[PDB]
Amino acid sequence: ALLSFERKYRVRGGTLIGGDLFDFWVGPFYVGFFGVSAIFFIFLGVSLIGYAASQGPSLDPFAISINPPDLKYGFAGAPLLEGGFWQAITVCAIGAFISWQLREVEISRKLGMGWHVPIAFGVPIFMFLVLQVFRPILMGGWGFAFPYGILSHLDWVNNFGFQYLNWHYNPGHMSSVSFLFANAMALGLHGGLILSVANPGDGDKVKTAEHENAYFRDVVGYSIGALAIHRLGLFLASNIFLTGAFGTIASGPFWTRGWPEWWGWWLDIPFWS
Amino acid sequence: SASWKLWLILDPRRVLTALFIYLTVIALLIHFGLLSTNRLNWWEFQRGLP
Amino acid sequence: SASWKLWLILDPRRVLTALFIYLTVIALLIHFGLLSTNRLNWWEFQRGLP
Amino acid sequence: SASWKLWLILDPRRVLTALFIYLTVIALLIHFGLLSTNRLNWWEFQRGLP
Amino acid sequence: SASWKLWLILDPRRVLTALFIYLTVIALLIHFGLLSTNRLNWWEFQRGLP
Amino acid sequence: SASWKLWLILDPRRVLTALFIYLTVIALLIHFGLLSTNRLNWWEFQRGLP
Amino acid sequence: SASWKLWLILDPRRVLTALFIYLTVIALLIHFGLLSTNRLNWWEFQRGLP
Amino acid sequence: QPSITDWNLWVPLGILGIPTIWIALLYR
Amino acid sequence: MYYGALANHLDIAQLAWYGHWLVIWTVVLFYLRREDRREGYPLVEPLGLVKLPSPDVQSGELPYPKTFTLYHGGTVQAPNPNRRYETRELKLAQTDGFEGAPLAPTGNPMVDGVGPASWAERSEVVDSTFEGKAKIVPLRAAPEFYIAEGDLDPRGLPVFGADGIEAGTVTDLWVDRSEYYFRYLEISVAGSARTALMPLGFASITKDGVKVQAILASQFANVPRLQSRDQITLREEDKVSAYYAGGLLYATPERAEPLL
Amino acid sequence: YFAADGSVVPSITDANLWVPLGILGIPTIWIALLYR
Amino acid sequence: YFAADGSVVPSITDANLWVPLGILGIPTIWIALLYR
Amino acid sequence: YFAADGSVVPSITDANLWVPLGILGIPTIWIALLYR
Amino acid sequence: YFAADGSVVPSITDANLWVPLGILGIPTIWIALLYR
Amino acid sequence: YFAADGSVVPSITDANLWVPLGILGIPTIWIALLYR
Amino acid sequence: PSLTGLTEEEAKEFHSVFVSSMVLYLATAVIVHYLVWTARPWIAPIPKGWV
Amino acid sequence: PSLTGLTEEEAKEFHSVFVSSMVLYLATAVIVHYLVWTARPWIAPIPKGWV
Amino acid sequence: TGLTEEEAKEFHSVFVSSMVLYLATAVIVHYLVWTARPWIAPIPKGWV
Amino acid sequence: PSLTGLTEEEAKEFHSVFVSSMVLYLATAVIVHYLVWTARPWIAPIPKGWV
Amino acid sequence: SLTGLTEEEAKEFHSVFVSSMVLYLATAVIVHYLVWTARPWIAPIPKGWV
Amino acid sequence: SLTGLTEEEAKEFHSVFVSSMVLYLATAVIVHYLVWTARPWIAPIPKGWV
Ligand code: BCB
Ligand SMILES: C/C=C1/c2cc3[nH]c4c(c3C)C(=O)[C@H](C(=O)OC)c4c3nc(cc4[nH]c(cc(n2)[C@@H]1C)c(C(C)=O)c4C)[C@@H](C)[C@@H]3CCC(=O)OC/C=C(\C)CCC[C@H](C)CCC[C@H](C)CCCC(C)C
Ligand SMILES: [Fe+3]
Repeated sequence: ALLSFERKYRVRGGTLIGGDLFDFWVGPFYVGFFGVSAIFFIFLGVSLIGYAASQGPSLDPFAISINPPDLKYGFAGAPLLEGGFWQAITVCAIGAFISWQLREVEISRKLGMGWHVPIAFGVPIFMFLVLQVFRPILMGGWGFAFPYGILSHLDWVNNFGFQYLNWHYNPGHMSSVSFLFANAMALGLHGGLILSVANPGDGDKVKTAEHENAYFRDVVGYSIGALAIHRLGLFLASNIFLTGAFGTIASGPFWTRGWPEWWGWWLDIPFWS
Repeated sequence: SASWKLWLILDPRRVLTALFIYLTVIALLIHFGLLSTNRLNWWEFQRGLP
Repeated sequence: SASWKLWLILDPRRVLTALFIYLTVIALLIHFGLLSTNRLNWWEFQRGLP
Repeated sequence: SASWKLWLILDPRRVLTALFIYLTVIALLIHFGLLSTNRLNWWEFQRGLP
Repeated sequence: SASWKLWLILDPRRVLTALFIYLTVIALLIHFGLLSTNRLNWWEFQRGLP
Repeated sequence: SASWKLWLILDPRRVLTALFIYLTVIALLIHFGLLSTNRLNWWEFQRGLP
Repeated sequence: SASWKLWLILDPRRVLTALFIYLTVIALLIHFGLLSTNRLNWWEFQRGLP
Repeated sequence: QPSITDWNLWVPLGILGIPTIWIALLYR
Repeated sequence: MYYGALANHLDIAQLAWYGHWLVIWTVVLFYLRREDRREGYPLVEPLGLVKLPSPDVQSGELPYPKTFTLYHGGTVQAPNPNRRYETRELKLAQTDGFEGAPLAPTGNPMVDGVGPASWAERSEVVDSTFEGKAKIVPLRAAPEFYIAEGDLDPRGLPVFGADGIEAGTVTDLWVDRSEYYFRYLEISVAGSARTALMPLGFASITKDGVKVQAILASQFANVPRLQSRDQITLREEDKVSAYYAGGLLYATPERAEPLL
Repeated sequence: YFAADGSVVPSITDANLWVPLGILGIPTIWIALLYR
Repeated sequence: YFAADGSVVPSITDANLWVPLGILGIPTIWIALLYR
Repeated sequence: YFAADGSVVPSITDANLWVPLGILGIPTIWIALLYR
Repeated sequence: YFAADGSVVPSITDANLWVPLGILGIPTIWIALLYR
Repeated sequence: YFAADGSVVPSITDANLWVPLGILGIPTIWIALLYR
Repeated sequence: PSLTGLTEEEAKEFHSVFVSSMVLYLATAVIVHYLVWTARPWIAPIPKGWV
Repeated sequence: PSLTGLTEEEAKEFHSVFVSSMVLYLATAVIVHYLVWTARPWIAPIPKGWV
Repeated sequence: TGLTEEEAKEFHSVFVSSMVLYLATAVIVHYLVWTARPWIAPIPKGWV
Repeated sequence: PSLTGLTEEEAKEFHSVFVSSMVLYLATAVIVHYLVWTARPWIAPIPKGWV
Repeated sequence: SLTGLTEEEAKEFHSVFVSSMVLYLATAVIVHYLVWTARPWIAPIPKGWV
Repeated sequence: SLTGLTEEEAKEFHSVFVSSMVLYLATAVIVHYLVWTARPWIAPIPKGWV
């Protein structure tokens, strides 16, 4: 039940709230107060999803859709079958995400680690909040948020994009996509480099950090470095959502036209017509 | 009977935490589910009837 | 009853703060749920009946 | 009989917690699936019957 | 004959867990697949007949 | 024969696991492939006949 | 001949696993490519005939 | 006219009232 | 009538979907998780209820060991049979009888090396360059390395502890000669004839001085000692870093307590 | 049970009432006895 | 079975009722005997 | 089999019933015999 | 085979049945012999 | 071969049959003869 | 030795106070619910067409 | 040496309190379900055209 | 801390008793539910 | 030491109980399939136009 | 050995493995005959087929 | 040996590997003949073909 090196690290303390009340492990999982709240929200939200799906038109796993209220309801609580279940599950999801992040804070305090992982987890939480809370607040109702369903939230993404006639021309989207592609490519490069150094071939020697620097200085003329590649990976992954949020929040509240026309700021400069 | 020996291995703290979570979630689930119906909602004015 | 021995393993202070947070959340849930009905809303003018 | 020797290698608590979670999931699946039907839903007013 | 030696190699604990998971998966596949048909669905009112 | 020497290099546990997975995959492939035809489906009401 | 010496070198485990995967992929390709045709499909009712 | 003799009032009274009794009669 | 059809309701994409899932889950469960089990496995149950397989046999969840052939010398295996057992007699006592219950230090956890102050049983060898020289060395022993022009030189700066009390003076920087990266500050600690290394990550450095939230000033005296003056072993690096990390949770009792 | 005008008058004699009671009462009894 | 008007009257004699009972009753028996 | 009305009357003599029984019964025998 | 009315009557004498049996039987025999 | 009504009657004497056999049989021989 | 530090005298004191306070809180909740019922009897009788 | 830290006597005391609490909780659940049934009999009898 | 033979026998006895009691009450409950809803309907008229 | 940690005696006892349980599960499956056939004879005879 | 089996364990496992594989394939042959009796899946060459 | 065996186990493995491969290819030949009897898959040159 313990890793062979684990026992010396399982010490008390580091909790944000609860102290010794919930400071314990269940199998490998650390629990804590926010582990308790995470299990509460997870069980409640998944059970509400289950019951609400049972009352929808299809029970095919990919066709299940729990949708927010109509726009007319504004911010009011909706009848459960007409958006109220979506509201409850949204609240449960937010509680679960925040509980998970805070439990990560407690775990990293216990291990003497930097808080980089819960802080990084803050970014997708913030994007979820932009999609489901902040932009709906600016647009004037919970009905602007995305529904819960494997394929139905894709329908929402699709129609949201085409509400601005081509979402590809959104500059925030262009930045976000560039970071997504750069991050996937950089992860491929980094995993490949570490594996190549540790696994040269048949009976060949594990190489060194100088070999890591030499490989990329040969191939592209630059090597960012061992610590710096992890910094860069975190930077690119975070900037996917950090720069996407600007395009998302702007679409509607700050821009009602097609996104291609936004580039009129450049195209229509009077100097070059 | 030796049923009490269960508490020599099962840690009342973790058991009580789990049962508290479990029962509260199930109670909330059942109340929500009933309030979502027409036939068994006890808060709202009755609907689903002619 | 040996029930008081529970407090030798549960730390009353932490139990009380967790219970306070839970009960606050439940009370808010119930108040809001009632205010989301026509029949039992006590803030708004009576809606949902002729 | 020697079946009791299973508990010398299988960790009774693992079986108990696994069964608890597993049977909870199965019971929820059955209850929700039944409520999804017209013929066997026992909460709402009867549907699918002329 | 000497088939019992399999449990000196194959780890009864892992085999029991794997069989539990596997048979659960197969049973769920069959039950839900049959429920997805008209002819062999035993929950809902009979579909697909004149 | 010397065929038994295979188990001195092939790790019977991993062979048995991979064979379990392989045969299960083939069986699911065939059963659900046949259920995906009109002619050899044995669950649903017969389709594809005048 | 010196053919057997190949197995002093070529890692029979890797060869057997890669060959098993290769032949399985080819067999799947052939069976399901044949089923993709009207003429050599043996599962479904005959299609594509005058 | 909601009164003490409304039958359905026993339902909230039963859920609130019964445990309050044995809570005071078991743990105390 | 249609390309891609295999029956009335069987098509190629439908089968390829399940084939893709098979590829994904075979790679994950059959290969990747086995790779994940090359450290810390087999698992141990100090307070277990049942008998597990012996730690010295290939018990089924264990991958077959791979051999890393080191650049400068011998070989290591993964899983490593030599790192399988940990023997240090940790100064920790159970707060409760079960394994899921946290342990409590029996006194001075930072010195003992438990919790966030735990260090791993790394090899007691000096990490080296690919040319065979010691990788991490003070600038006094590596005159060919220097601070880049116009960057803050921290030698001569006062070092203050977490309590704002002055703890020492920076005497040297330790540079990683393979990576060209500064990794340690050497500090002459006030009140003794003794130097303490500190990872550069625990230092907030300004032109006025360097500040260390991790430990109190008085605790700089108990930093683990290097056996050699101008080189450091891997285990020594672990011990020195873990001392300040343990201070993050143990420097004062308040740091181990919750907000509410 | 149904009244004369089709109206519901619940009682202990409703057969369906013994589905919940049976599900709730029966374990409650043998939980009280088995682990005593 | 079906009543004189086509309405269903559930009973212990219903043939299909012995599918669930059989699935539940049979293991319950041999779990009890084989193991303790 | 089919009755005079044509409705299916399930029976133990149904030929197709021995496809599942055969698939289930046959291994059950030799599993019970090869390994015992 | 095709009955005189033109309906299918399966039998052990159908030629095509020996395509699968042959595919399943032939290896089964030599697998039984080669590795014994 | 082709029959009177144009129906196909497969046989060992079909010429095209020896395209696959040729592709299969020929390597099988010079493998068995030359790589054992 | 107790993980909370209570001394079986503090524990008995807290248990008395806590059980009394829980019963008191439930009682005032009961009274408040009765007052609310006199304002809004929230469990309506079975409506005519209800089954 | 117990895994839970409880002695034998504390295990027995906890067992008695736990079983009493569980039984009382389930018994008040049974009573409450009966009262609710008198308010709303939730399992309707087999309707007219139900097969 | 490992389980003893006596403890193993006691747990096994109670576990088997609990499982059998659970399955038996499930059997009775399914009979009652059948009396409320006979869920496996007879073969319909046109069913083949 | 065996790979599983069982002894030879434990291996024999587990093997006997495992085979008995497996055979009992398969046998009750056979009986249950017959009963389900009496409810739903799931393999229909070759239909009229089938080839 | 590389797998940690002895020689006699390898021989006994090989014997039982081959017997089990042969019995599985033989029952597959019998089952395929029974299924053919139910559904003769390889139809004769139809009228226009060339 | 550069890859594990004992220079005679390699001869044995080569012998069995070649025997297995030849048996597999030969039964494939026979099976292809049987399939041809069922479906003569290389049709003669059609009338207008060039
Ligand atoms: C026709 C419409 C289109 C469209 C509509 C669109 C919209 C409206 C938006 C984007 C956005 C985005 N698009 Mg774009 N899209 C992108 C890629 C992207 C992303 C880079 C970016 C951010 C995604 C995001 O915010 O997820 C959000 C993901 C979140 C919030 C994850 C939350 C996770 C949570 C915190 C944790 C959840 C945990 C689980 C519940 C737990 C699971 C438990 C386990 C155990 C089972 C590409 C590469 C392309 C291409 C190839 O053309 C494209 C085309 C389109 N997009 C179409 C043109 N897309 C967003 C953006 O930033 O735009 C500027 C955005 O708003
Ligand atoms: C820019 C940085 C990014 C980033 C970063 C990081 N990501 C992290 C971490 C960091 C740093 C962690 O530390 C944390 C973790 O532990 O990792 C292992 C985590 C995790 N990232 C997950 C999912 C994930 N990351 C996505 C995106 C990015 N991640 C981007 C790219 C996406 C996308 C894009 O779809 C997904 C789906 C989980 C696997 C895990 C959270 C577990 C959780 O929260 O537990 C608590 C909650 C649950 C286990 C379930 C809660 C279920 C609710 C109650 C009911 C469902 C509600 C829901 C709204 C329904 C949706 C329906 C759907 C069809 C529409
Ligand atoms: Fe890395």
